[PDB]
Parts: sequence; C-alpha cells; structure tokens
Amino acid sequence: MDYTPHTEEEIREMLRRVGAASLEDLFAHLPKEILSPPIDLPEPLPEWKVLEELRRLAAQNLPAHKAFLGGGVRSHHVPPVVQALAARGEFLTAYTPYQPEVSQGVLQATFEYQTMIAELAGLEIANASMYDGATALAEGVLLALRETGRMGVLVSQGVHPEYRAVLRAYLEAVGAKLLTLPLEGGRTPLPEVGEEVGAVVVQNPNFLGALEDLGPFAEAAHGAGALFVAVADPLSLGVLKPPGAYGADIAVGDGQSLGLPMGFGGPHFGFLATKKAFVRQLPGRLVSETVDVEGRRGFILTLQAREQYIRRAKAKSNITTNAQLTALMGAMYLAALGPEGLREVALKSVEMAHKLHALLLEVPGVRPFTPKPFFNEFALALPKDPEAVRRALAERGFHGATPVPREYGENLALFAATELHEEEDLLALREALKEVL
Amino acid sequence: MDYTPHTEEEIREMLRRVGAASLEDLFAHLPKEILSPPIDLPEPLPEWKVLEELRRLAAQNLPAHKAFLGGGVRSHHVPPVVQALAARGEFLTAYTPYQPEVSQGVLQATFEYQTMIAELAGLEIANASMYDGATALAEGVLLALRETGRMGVLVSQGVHPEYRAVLRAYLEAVGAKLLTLPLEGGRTPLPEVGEEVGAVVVQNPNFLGALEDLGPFAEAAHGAGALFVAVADPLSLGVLKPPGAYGADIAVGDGQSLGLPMGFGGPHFGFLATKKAFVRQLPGRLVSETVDVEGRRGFILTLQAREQYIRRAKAKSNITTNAQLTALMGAMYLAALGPEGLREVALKSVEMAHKLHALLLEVPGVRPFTPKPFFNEFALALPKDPEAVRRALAERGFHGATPVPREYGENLALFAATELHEEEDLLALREALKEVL
Amino acid sequence: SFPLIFERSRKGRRGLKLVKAVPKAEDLIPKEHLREVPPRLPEVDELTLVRHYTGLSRRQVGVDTTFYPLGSCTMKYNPKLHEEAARLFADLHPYQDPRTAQGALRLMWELGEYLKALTGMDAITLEPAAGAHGELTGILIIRAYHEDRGEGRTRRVVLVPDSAHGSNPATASMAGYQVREIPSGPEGEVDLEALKRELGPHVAALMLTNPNTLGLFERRILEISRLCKEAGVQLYYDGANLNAIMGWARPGDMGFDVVHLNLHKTFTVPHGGGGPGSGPVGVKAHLAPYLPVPLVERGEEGFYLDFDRPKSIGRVRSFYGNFLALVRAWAYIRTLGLEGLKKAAALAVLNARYLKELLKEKGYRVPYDGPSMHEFVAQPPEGFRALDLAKGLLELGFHPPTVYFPLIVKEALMVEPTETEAKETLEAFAEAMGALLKKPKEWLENAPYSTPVRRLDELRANKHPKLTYFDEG
Amino acid sequence: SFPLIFERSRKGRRGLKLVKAVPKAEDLIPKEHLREVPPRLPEVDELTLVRHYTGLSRRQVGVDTTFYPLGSCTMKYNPKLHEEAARLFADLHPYQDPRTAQGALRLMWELGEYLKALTGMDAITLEPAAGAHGELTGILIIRAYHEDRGEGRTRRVVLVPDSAHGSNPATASMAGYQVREIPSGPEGEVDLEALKRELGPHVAALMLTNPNTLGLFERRILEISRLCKEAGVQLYYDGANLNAIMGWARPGDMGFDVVHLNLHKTFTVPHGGGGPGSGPVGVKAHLAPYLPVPLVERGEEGFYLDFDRPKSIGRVRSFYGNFLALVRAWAYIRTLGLEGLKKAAALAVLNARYLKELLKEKGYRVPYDGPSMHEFVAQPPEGFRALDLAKGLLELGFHPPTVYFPLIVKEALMVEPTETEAKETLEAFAEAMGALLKKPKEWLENAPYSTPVRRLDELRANKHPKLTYFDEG
Ligand SMILES: *Cc1c(COP(=O)(O)O)cnc(C)c1O
Ligand SMILES: *Cc1c(COP(=O)(O)O)cnc(C)c1O
Repeated sequence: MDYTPHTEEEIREMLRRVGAASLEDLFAHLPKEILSPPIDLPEPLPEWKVLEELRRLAAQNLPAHKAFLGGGVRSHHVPPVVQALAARGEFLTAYTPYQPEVSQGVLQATFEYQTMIAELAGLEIANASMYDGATALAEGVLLALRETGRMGVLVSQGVHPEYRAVLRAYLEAVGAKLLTLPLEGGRTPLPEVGEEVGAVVVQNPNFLGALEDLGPFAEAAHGAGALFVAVADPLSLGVLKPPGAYGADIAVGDGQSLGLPMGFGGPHFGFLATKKAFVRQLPGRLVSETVDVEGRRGFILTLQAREQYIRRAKAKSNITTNAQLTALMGAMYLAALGPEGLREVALKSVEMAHKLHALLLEVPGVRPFTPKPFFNEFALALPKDPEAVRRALAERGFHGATPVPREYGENLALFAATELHEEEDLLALREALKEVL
Repeated sequence: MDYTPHTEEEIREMLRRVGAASLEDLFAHLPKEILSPPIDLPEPLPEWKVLEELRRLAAQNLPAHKAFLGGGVRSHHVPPVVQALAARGEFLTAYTPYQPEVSQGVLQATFEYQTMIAELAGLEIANASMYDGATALAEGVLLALRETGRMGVLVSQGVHPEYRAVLRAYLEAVGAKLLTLPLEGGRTPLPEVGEEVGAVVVQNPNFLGALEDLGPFAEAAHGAGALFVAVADPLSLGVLKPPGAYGADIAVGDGQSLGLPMGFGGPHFGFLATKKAFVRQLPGRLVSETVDVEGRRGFILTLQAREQYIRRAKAKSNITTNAQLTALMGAMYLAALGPEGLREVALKSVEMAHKLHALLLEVPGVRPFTPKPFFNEFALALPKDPEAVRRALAERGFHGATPVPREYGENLALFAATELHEEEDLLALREALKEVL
Repeated sequence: SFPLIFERSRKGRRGLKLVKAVPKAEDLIPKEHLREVPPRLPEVDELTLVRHYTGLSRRQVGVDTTFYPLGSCTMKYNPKLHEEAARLFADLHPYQDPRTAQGALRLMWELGEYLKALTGMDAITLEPAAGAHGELTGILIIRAYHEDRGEGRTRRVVLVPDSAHGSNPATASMAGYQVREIPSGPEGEVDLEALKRELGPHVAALMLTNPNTLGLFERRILEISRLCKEAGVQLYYDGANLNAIMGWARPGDMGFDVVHLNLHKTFTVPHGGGGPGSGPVGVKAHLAPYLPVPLVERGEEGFYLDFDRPKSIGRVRSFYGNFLALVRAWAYIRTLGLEGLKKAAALAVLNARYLKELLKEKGYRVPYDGPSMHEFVAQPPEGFRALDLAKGLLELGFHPPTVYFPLIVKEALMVEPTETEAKETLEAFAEAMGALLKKPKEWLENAPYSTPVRRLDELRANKHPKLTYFDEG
Repeated sequence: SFPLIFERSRKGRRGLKLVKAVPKAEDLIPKEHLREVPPRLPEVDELTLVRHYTGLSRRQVGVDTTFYPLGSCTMKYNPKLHEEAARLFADLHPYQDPRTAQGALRLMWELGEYLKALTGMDAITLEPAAGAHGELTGILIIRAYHEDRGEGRTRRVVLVPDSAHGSNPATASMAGYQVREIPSGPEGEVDLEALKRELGPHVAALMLTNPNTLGLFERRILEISRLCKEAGVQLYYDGANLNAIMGWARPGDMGFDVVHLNLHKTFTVPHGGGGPGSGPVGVKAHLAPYLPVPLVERGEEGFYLDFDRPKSIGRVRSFYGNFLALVRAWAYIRTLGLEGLKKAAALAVLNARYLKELLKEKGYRVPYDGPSMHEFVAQPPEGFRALDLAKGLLELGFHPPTVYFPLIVKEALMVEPTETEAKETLEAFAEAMGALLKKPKEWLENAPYSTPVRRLDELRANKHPKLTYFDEG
C-alpha cells in the first residue's frame, strides 16, 4: 500500500506536461549501469498487517515498565496528558521554525523550554536542545575549550562511561586531550588543575548514584582559569542544589527522566545550559523574545552565526536537526509538575531507592558498594556475575541488576527505583534475587 | 489527587467574597439530616496507580482482537489515522454546537456525516446520530407510526433479538402493537400486510447472516399504506444494494462496523436515514448548510421544533446528548476508505466468512443452518451446546461461537470473519473447534 | 472559507487500502443483491483526510481550548488520563466468554457500587446511553411499578417543575404519560401549595433536579418527599446537577426513589461535540425488580451479567451500556475518592457563588438569588439581549454560558463554571461581561466579527434547509 | 496575543500530583546537598496546561495542516500508523536483558538490512541521532581509515561542492579536517576539471548529495567515483536527497564508500519542529571495521549488540540509536515495499518537474534546469526578492519553499513538494506564486498581515537577545 494521491489520469497528464513517456522515463538520464538495482525487500503489507507484525515483535519482548534497571534511563511515569499534547499534529509534523510568523507555537514553546532548563540548572541560558546527554556533554566541553582556548580536559570517572566515550571521540577529533580521574570509594577526589586544562567535568549524582560535592571542583577549576562542566540528571535538580549554585559554568544532561518513554534508548533529548556571557560559543538553535511591526510579542531563532547555514566551516557545530519534540515533552513535564511536583517525584524515587538498598543488604553474599549518600540509584557487589544475575532475574519476570563495567570494580550492578515503585515491588524483587543467588 | 486549580489563599479570598466561613458553610442551608452521609469509596490514588489498576483489570481479560464472534459487533480494523483525528481536543471536548460561529468544525463534520449516511443508505437525509442501532430502530419505527398515524408494526424475527426487545419496549410504552414474523429456512417469508400496519421491519443481512430480498417487502408495505423500515449494517452497504434502492422509507443501523473499537459493547452510534419528505417527524439533531451575515458558507442546527428544548412534551423524542463523536469517527472511516475502499473491506470480510464456513463444515457433526446466500456472518448447527463450545474455544485462546437464542433453533452458533482475518486464522479456528467437538 | 470533504474528492483517488487481494463480487454475492451505483462517499488520500479534519478541529473550540461556563452541562476538564484508560479496553467483544472478561465486568460492578454509594440507591443499571435515556428508563420503571400494583389505569400523570429541562416532559410522552407542569415559588423553589393541589392517586411521579435549574437547593425536599410518599407518587431525580452536591448530600437520603446520572457531565466523560454519553439509573429496593436487563452481579463463579429479572421492563439499548465511558468514570472516582469529589463539589459551588457576585457587581441581575450552588441564572440589565451578549463574548475569545434556559427567566444567562476553572479565569470572564455592557448597541447586535463565520442565517436554514451535500429529494 | 506559561502560573498552584505520601527531604538527603531556592518552573493546573499547549499548537502549522514544499527537507506525510507503531515499544530499557528484547533487536536488524539493500552498503550503524551526526560519524570513519593506512598526517582536506549543505563543511571542522569548496559547472553539476585539479594525496574525502541540492542528478557520478578511487579519496554520500531515487538507483552502485540517511526526511519520521531524527550510516566493506559501536548482528542464539570491534571509532551517542524512530522507518518500508518506494520516488520526481513547469509558466526562472528530480531551484523574476514572496505565501495560507539555499543561486526558491502532495495542491500553490507577482511591492514587503504575528524585529533579537523569561545575566 502507499500514500500517494495520484490517480492514473493525473499521472498521464503530468507525464505529458513534463515531457516524460512514463515514470521509468523520468530516470532515463541516469547512467544505465546503476538502473534496475537488485533490491530485495519483503512484499508490501496493508496497515493492519504491519501492525500485526509489530505486535508480534513486541510480544517477543518483556516490557520494562516498573523495571529496577538504571544507568541513565529509568522507568518513570509517562503522563498521558503530556503525550496527548505532544501528539498534536502541529507539534509533531512542523519543521524547524524558519518562518516565525506561522511558527509561534513551536517558537514560544522552545523559549519556555529554554527558561525551564536554565532554571533547573541554576544557570542563565540554554539552547533549544541537543541529541542526548552524551552529545550535550561533548558539545559543552568543546564550548568550554573554545571559550578558554585550551585543549586539556579533566573528567571524573564518575561520569557515565558512555558519556565519557562519546566525549573522548569528539575531543580527539579536534585534537583535545582528556584525562580521567578515577573514583575512590565511589567518589571523585579533588584534583589539582593545571593551566593547560580548559574544562573539568563531574557528574552528580555520579554513575554509581553517589552524590558529589561540586563546590570545591568549581573553585579548583576557576583557580586554574578552567571552566567547570557539570553533568546532572534533570529530575534530581528538583531537590538537589543545582550546579549553577555551586559555581558551575556549564550544565548538561539527558531528559529521559522527565517523563519520557524509555524507548529502548531513544529518542530523548539533551540539554545544555550556561552563562549568557558564553552565548557566542553556544552551539545549536536559540530562541529569543522580540516584537513584530505592530508591537506584538513574538519569538524567533537568533544569533544564527553560531550555526551551520551561515557559518558553515566555522559554525560552532554541524548540528541541524536537534531533539525539539522530545525537548518540548520535557518542558511540558516540568510545567505539568511545577517546582513542588518535581521535588516530590524526585524525593519519592530517592525514598524507594533507599528502601530497596536496605532490603537488598539482607540478601546473602550481597555487599554495598556505592557509599552514602546516594540518590535514586546505587551499586552493589553481587556474589554472582551481574550479567548472569540480570538474565536469571529476567527469567523470573524481573528487570534488574544493571551490569557495571569492571573499570569500577568486580561484580558490580546498579539498581534504581522511581515514583511508580511500591513496597510490594521491592520485596518481590528481593525474593527474586534471593532465588537467583 | 484532583484537578482543581485553587490555592488555599484563593479559596480563603473567595469564601470571604461570598460570605461563607468555610467550604462546608457553603452547604449549611441544606437540611441538617442529609449532611455527612456515610459514603464508602476507595481511598484516592495517583494517576500512575490508577493506570496500574486498570492494567491489572485488563490483564484479567482475553483480548478479542481478530475474534470470530458475531451478532452485531465484529473485530474490524480500527485505523489509527481515524482515532488520531477523533482524539483532537476540539472534537473530543466540545459540547453540542449551539454557538455556531465557533463550532463550524463540529457542525460541518456533522453535515458531512449526515451526507455519508444518507448516501450509504440510498436515502435522502439522516439525523446527527442515535445512541445505537437498537434505539435507532425504535426511533425509526416510531417515526413511521407518527407519519402513517397507525399503531401496528410487523417485524421480521430476522432482526437482531436485542433490537426487537428494545423496539418492543419503546412500542408498548406508547401503546403500539408488535407482531413478529418468524424466520423460515433462515429467511423472512413475505407477509400479508393489513391497513392497520404502519411499519414493516426487516434486517439485511439478517441476524443469522442470510441475505433477505427486500424488494417485495417494500412493495407489500406500500401496497397497504405502511412504510418500510430496513435495518442494515453500514459496512455491508459498501457492496450490497441499499434499502433506498429497494424502496425503503427508513433505514437504521449501528455504526460499530465502521472501524469503531468494539469496547465491550459501547459506545458506538446508530444512524437513522429517511426521505426528506418525512423530515418533520425526524427525531434528533439535524444540521443544515446556510450562510453568514456576509454570505460565507456556514452550517447550523436546524428545524429544532422537532427537539425537546423547544417542543418539550410534544418533541419527537426526548433525545438530547446523542453519539456525535463516534458518529464522526464513522464519517472519518467512510471518508478514509471511500466507495471502493469500503467495497473491498466488505468483500474481503464476506470472502473470509465463506472460506471459514466451508472449513468449519468439515468438522464432524457440524451442520449448516444459515442458507446461501449469506454475508460475513453465518449460523451453524453444532453437535454441542453453543455456550459450552464458546467456553472450550476460549480456554484454547479462541473467541468464537456466539450462542444463538433457541427461538431460532437448537444448538445454533454464529461465526463471523473480517478483513483482518487470514487463511491461517481460519484454519487455526477449525482445528480448535475440531478439538472441542 | 473551508472546503467540504466532498469538494476535496477526485474521481478514482484512493485513501486507505486495507485489502491485498480483492475478491470479485460476482464470486461471493448474487447479482440481484449487488449494489449497482456506488455510494457517493469522498475519494481522498490520507494526507488530505488528515488536513481536512485537522483543519476542521482548528475551526472548533472545546473545554481543551476555552472556558465553557455552560449551565446544565458541567463543562469540567476531561482528564487525558481517561482516554488512555479507555484504550486499554478497546478490544473486548460483548459476546466473548464472560470468564475471559472478568476485568471489564469487575470494573462495571465496582462503578455501579460507587455510584450507588454517592446517590444512596440500592440497585443500579449502567445500560442507558445518556441522561434522557436514563429518564425514559426510570419513568418506565415507575410505570411498571404502578401497573404491578394494579394502579396502572389511574396513575397517568407526571409532574415536572416549570424550570425543568425539556427532556423531562418529552420523556413523559415517550412513556405514554400525560404531563402537568407545576409553578415555582417566589424564591425559585418548589411551590408546596401548588404541589399539594396536584398530588393525588392520578399522579405517577414527580421529576426534580436538586439543586434545581436555577442552581438553587430545594430546602423543603424532605417535605416534598413526605407529600409524594403520602400520595403514593414516586420521586424521580434528574441527576444532571449532582456536581453541586456529590459527597455532601445524596438524593436517596432526600427521599428520591429513582435517579439517573450523567457521566458525561458530572464524571468527566467527554462531551464529544454532542455525545456519546452514559446515563446510569439507580433505584431504591422497591423499584429494583423493574430495572432493565442485564445487571452486573458477583456470584461465586465471578462477576456476571444477570438476565433473570422476571419483572424487568426489558432492554432499552443493545448490549450492556457504553462501557468505554464507564471505564472513564471509574478512573475519575478512583483518582479523587470521596474527599476529592467533595472538594470538587465545594469548589464548583464556590466558583459559581463567587462568579455570581462578580457579575452582579457589573450590573447583572439575579431574579432568584438564594445561596447559589453549582450554577446560577442571571439576566442582563434592562435593554440588553442575552443573545447579543453571547455573540459579543465570542468576539472577545470567550464562550457564552447557556442562554434562554431555564424558561422561567427572560434573557436567562445560565452560568456553570465547574470546579476545574481558576479564580483568575472567572474574573477575566466577569470583566468581559462587564465590558460588553459598555459596548454600543450596534456593535453587540452585529457581533461576532473575527470568528471563522459571523452570525448565520437561521431563517434560511429553517425555510430552505439543505440537509446533505447532495440535497436529494 | 498569547500568554507565556510563566504568566499563567499562580503562587503555590499544583498540577500533577504523582506522590501520595511525600517523604521529608532531610530524612533522605544531607542538608548541604539540598536545593534551597526552588527552580522557577511554572505552577499551573492540568486544565491550564492543556489550554496552553493546545493553544500553542493552534498558533502553529505543520504537514498535517499545510503544504510544506521545503527543499532539502522532504516534508512528506507522516502516517498516523507510525505513532501507534512506536507506542508499542515505549516500555523497553536499553540495559534490559537482550534475551527479553529480541523483538526490538530484530526490528533494528531488519531495518538495517532494508537500508543496506536500498543503498548498496555492506555494513551499517543505526546509532547516529541525525543526518549531521551521521556526517560526523562517516567522516570520522574515513579519518580512522586513512590513519589506519599511515596517511593520517597527509590526508587533511575534505572537498565539498559550492552547493553543499552547511553541515558538510561544519562537519569537516568537527572532524579536525580542513575543507576546500569546488565550484559547480555551467549545468549545475560537478565541474570535473576543477575536481581533477583538487584531487590529490592530501584529500581525505569528497562529500556529495546525488541528486544534488539543485535537484539535478550527477550524470558523471561514475567518472567522479573513478577519479576519487585512483586518488585514494573516499566518496561520502550525503543521503538527504535519497527520496528522489529510492529503489531506482543506489549510491553504493555509484561508487560511494560511505553514506548517511535521514529517516526524518526520506522515511516519514516526523519533523517534530526541529527534531528528533535518525541518521543511519552505511559503508562499503573496507570501512566497516571503523563503524561506531554497537552494531546489531544476527547470531544463532538470536540478535545481539556487537561491541567486539577493535578498529571502531568508538561511540557517537548513548545507547544504540533513536529506536522509536527506527520503528517508524521499519513500518514505512514494510508497508510500501520496493514497488511502493519506487512509486514514491517517481511521483516525488514527477510532482517536482510538474510544479517546475507550472512556475516557469508563471514567470519564475530556473537557472539550472536539466531534468529536475525530487526538487528544483527557481528564482523570481527580476525585482522580486524571495523573502517577500515567502511572506506573501504565508498571507495566502500557504507555506513557502526553502529560500536562499543553495548558496549559489540568488533569491533561491528551493522547492520540494514530495510524493504525498496532490496535483491540485501543486496547481493551487503555483497559482498563489503567480498571483504574488501581480501584487504591489509594498504589499509584498509588508506581508504577512493575518498571521498570529507579523514580521518580527530580527535586529532587536540579535542586538538585545532575551533568551529566557527571567533573562538572567
Ligand atoms: C443534560 C440534561 C439532561 C439530559 O441528559 P442527556 O445526557 O443530554 O440526555 C436532562 N436534564 C437536565 C437538567 C440536563 O441538564
Ligand atoms: C537535512 C540536511 C542535512 C542534515 O541532516 P540533519 O538530520 O538535519 O542533521 C545535511 N545535508 C542536507 C543536504 C540536508 O538537506
């Protein structure tokens, strides 16, 4: 089946009007050798059949709703009101707002998103969104290096390993140097920052769920003329002192925790907030308030010299398509919950995580790893291989024990909890873990 | 939890303004003896928990997608494009369009719905919708009795038993008389119609799925001065000659077969179509095209003297709220498929029903009952109790064998097939039936 | 200007294609039964269909976009959560083995219990499709009751207040009863003296809303009940105004014998531009045996549909009720609980009483202004037409309240804000109502101006009606 | 006028309430870690939230509401079917046991196979989040290739045509490469002479779209491939214009070594007002070892994520890619099939050429007009600026095409109607384009007039930028 409206008579007339003998004739000027390629694709299926096949694939999976898996993505409540609004055809099918007069819906929404992210991070400005947390970090650091003009980077090992891997790729591409600061007792020790360092990166809560004291890191960075980049889960900012209050210059993170569907890893969005004083080095789209000829408030994309269309080779980044729709879902989530609503959700996930940790401490052979205080995720040392444990847990119908790479220690596994977990869920998981061990 | 926006400070100010000391003081003038009633309701739950409970309830049910159950409701494909359009907040949350200037969306959509139903029925006009097929029939018969000024009604036993029960309820309420014409060999024999008869009612395809020859019925009715009322499944009208083509004066039916979710029986909608000449007796809402103060095309509710607000005790019906949204879904489906798309769907369902009919007939002990030609439903004579067969089939994961009431015969069960059924589905059912029998 | 879907059509153009291998009609259906002339349905592609309906929605307003203070409609917020709730039960067949539908049946049973709790009723049917359908159901029940007691020949009249919704007297007719309207007193409540002159062995029932359509609670309801009971007259409760008292007072404790509820009003089921809805009917034990079938009961097996009701009035619609609407109401009640529903009722009343004060300060009159419940009826100052103020409101981006109802108040402005509207919204609306009184007569009479369409020619629509695109016949 | 969500807020007002019993912060988090000053997020009820965002959507246009002939964007219809498809996989965690995510992994593998089949690539990564991300991925892949050959310090330049999208050269910089722009010939295609003049051991790669940004197919693509091959230069395929040749020709068969695709363009993934998208990257066998990790492979136990690749460039983003977008693309391909995709490409091209004929008839010029493919670039007659005409279309209810791109055509009007738009729509658009030429300069220079907002002060936005409601700093 297909979506083209053309009837046979319309096709005949159009072909005649353009001087083509047939549809195949429209391609007659391409080199004969590349025509008629041997493409093998399954035969077309009507929409109800396509859905049947999807459901069959879905039926093969074990849904992760209420999963205890962590590592950057958690099973938080996805509010139907948010999804209903983000499903509005105008938001869903609009293109980047280059014709402001008819795009105030998206423009204003983006401006509001920027405001909320800035507030959440305790900073002054934010771009219209990045692809995800990892790429946001890479762009945030590159921003810091362009601003300071240096090439050195210190990154805590407490930063999610995948984030650090992406960061390395972007860094080495531009010739920058990266040094990793190993964790000690689950936390990162204050490093000595040299004048060759342009950025210091630390995540809070860190990968193992541990809370880190950012204050001294910001001072250390500034003392050397380096910028401090903080990686922080947005939901946690609902109750934890934001990097902005610690003196951080740039803040980045992934927005999945803001009511976004897990979607097996994507798509979600990344945020990048910083000081207005660094706006020149800021990558991505930026919306500014303005006015129209009659004095009506309006919004529009601004300072586009930082982008590819105008700056091309000297653009701050090559980013074109961003993560607007999902960023908007995050904004809707923040608006739907408000300051106290967000704080409650954050506190609740922390409460449940702490209750789970207490319960899991009774499992034979299990040892705590992540030190207190930790947020809504924590790592435990298991008496069996984490991958083996996750698998066995799955066989019993439970999603838990997110394997922690050995660079952090042996047999480590992350566990997380959210506002949708109740006492009975924690007990059920523990029994499952006891059975597995 | 709740949806009220009021903060405590606002409540405090508002109470002062209306001179009430507290929220309870607002009811202080009520008789003291009815206050503080003992109401037992479960404690409040947050939205994610409410959803969790709904999930648990749904998990208890065996979904009926692709069911082979018939009897008025069938598992047809529910196009997501239609459901997405009907989910738009403006259509979903609007009220009856009494202020036309801002309700042209619903008004025009309804005008288009009326047009599509009349066309499908082969008639000239149709109201904005009835509750369902059964009540549409009742209202349709009452229309005919009011129009003819008679009190007698002849109804084929071929009309869905529930439709006849509803018809009887409405008829006896006003003192009308109902005579049922028993089915012979699965079809309705041509009756002799007396001048005391104001309406002759026949269903096509009938309850047992058999196609009925409507022509002579219309003629027999008109010859006695009576009106002919036809009950017809809308989807079937995509390929079968419409009642209007046979000379029917009124056509009614249920719109579930027009891509509407089965929803365990509701809500769907009923349609009522007739001649423009009988408009004065038509119950329900009716939209008419017109023009605005400057000559712009517009739509508006019309001939409201047929309705309760204006006519009160003498209104044609007490109907107020109707089935607008689902009727609009029906219109969307009709528009999405077009004449050929609808014809194809109807044909595919008939094809699969016949294919299924032949297969089940191979199961030992299974005998036919519904004679040829039949449509997308058919009744068979089974060697075991239909209810018992339905249960055994369900225990095996199959939904089929709709028990037919004994008034039609012994051990009869209805089966239906739709456009989403494939050969492999029919074979699987036959094998299961072979097992139960 | 906006094209009709029929004008967007193009001969032979296809939209959805749900069939891979299309069979030939001739091979399945005898020629004489085959349709010769295809129905003139639109022929549009899917993108066109989407633009058409999306475009139509943009030429429409709803609670989701606008404050809708419609009296007698309870235009409260319809939680999006409920649409997701309903989707979970879309694929259920009414005739599938009940052992495989225990979840749906449990939900039905539970909602029935909750509604009976809020109303003080003993038995309930969730079958009726809307309030008016519930009215017919309830009046037919009362008739079965009288006939069963051998007074069917003498009980032939239904009493209704002059302020009753048109459906009430219309229902009496559909049920074969005569109808007599009783006048209201000077305070807008029932005239006990006119009631007594009407009460007698010829009266089958008395239909009332409480609070009434003036938004006033019937303070003498217990005496009204005493009088009815004494005369053997059944007291019917039109529950359209339940939002005003849910959780605070129950019609059952007031003496009502039967009640109908409007889930699409009081319990958030969406209005859907007119419908569909749900009108559950609850009754006191003495009338329970006449309830239509089937009723949801819980046996030792599990929940089931009970059809064994020898005195039942029968069936009033197909299947068992608008189940998906029932799912929504169940979700609503399970979210709020008793305290949430009581809070909702109190704030709906507070919003109404508050907004009334604001309007009176702008110059609007309230002929019957005892303590307002969930709504109130105002009238413009002398010289202004409700109709014109309504159109003026439209021009201002607001939606007017209900106008010209109830019938006992000239130029009636029946305002019901509901509990989900905010203080500042009530104030902005009042400010708009005030500003309109300062607009010149000609401006108001020719409003609106900026809406997709200005005032429509009603006379033309009634004198020369065009009921379909084809206008056949 | 339209309020900001922040203006709708009210001190202490609550929206969603997701927690029954809120724990005390200090019982869970050490004081010095607790936030003292709450973030200034909006404080609104759910109804207000719904009205706000629904209201915003009504101040917005999209494919669902308007014809969007945006060249280089492929604004084709986004089937609602796909949104339903995506919600089917919403509840999956990327770190859940792979044995419980076989349905998701299978869909990823199959999609990878379909995309390789359509492009003629040997291996593929579905990880990159957008086309530009795919560009960075492919360029780093090419870089790893050269470095692995000992030519890391000599291969330092990336060649791009003068008509390339800005992201191409921007990517070179991100990859640490220098970039040289080669001029196009008199026909708008690659100038072979200028190319052979730039090709050398110092060139790492050549980035090209085919068809190019002028909508013209590079007829000498095979020669271009030959020249690049002998010089050891890798040929990169910017797959943004794949809609023009899907199923008819494959970049791989043209000699391209690496390619990136835009699912949010060619394969119906919704544009979402800027994002998100998906930019899969396919490569020939010799570049496969450098692909980012992980790749989806099919084993005998089932599907799995493959991280065992020693020469990988590493990771370009978290997890495995924008899965939900991948679901959309898979559904699209499984619906249309090869014949569906070919017809789509042909009609996309037919619509483009047809519309081009209509505009030339109206007086518009096409500097480079060989057989137009999925798009073409026109210029208004002398005296009219694209900017004003674009604003005129806005006033007429249409959306302008892409303007002022490619950079090699003054007053460029890059038009791409796509295959889902109807003949009558193209004609209506052409008519509007023609009518605007008959409009006085001043009317054009002051348009739009009826839109929610008229032309905006771009100077102010750049000189005195206000980037947040609180505009801090
Ligand atoms: C709404 C209403 C009705 C009718 O209910 P429907 O659901 O519209 O049939 C009856 N009485 C009153 C007072 C009403 O407001
Ligand atoms: C759209 C586009 C890109 C960039 O892709 P994104 O997904 O927007 O990053 C690159 N090149 C061309 C020719 C394009 O049209």
